[PDB]
Amino acid sequence: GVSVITPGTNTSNQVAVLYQDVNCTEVPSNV
Amino acid sequence: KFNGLTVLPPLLTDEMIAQYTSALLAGTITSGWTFG
Ligand SMILES: *[C@@H]1O[C@H](CO)[C@@H](O)[C@H](O)[C@H]1NC(C)=O
Ligand SMILES: *[C@@H]1O[C@H](CO)[C@@H](O)[C@H](O)[C@H]1NC(C)=O
Repeated sequence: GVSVITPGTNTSNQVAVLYQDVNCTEVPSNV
Repeated sequence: KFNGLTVLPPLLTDEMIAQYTSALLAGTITSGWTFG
């Protein structure tokens, strides 16, 4: 699954993304 | 691991829960029922 972490659009429009139990070397800054 | 089936981890680790029980246990050995 892919999850999106947001502080709320009434605070900011930045976003972070969690790729669930995926090794972070095969996803396709801060990794 | 499988086909469309996954297992999500719990939010509190086992280390955190053992920390919680040692705080309860040190509160009761030392203050009785006053800390609750
Ligand atoms: C939501 O927006 C309103 C007005 O734009 C503001 O008063 C309120 O503090 C905002 N809420 C948060 C959690 O920032
Ligand atoms: C992801 O793959 C690399 C390459 O084998 C490995 O070193 C790494 O440990 C893997 N990720 C995890 C969380 O083990």
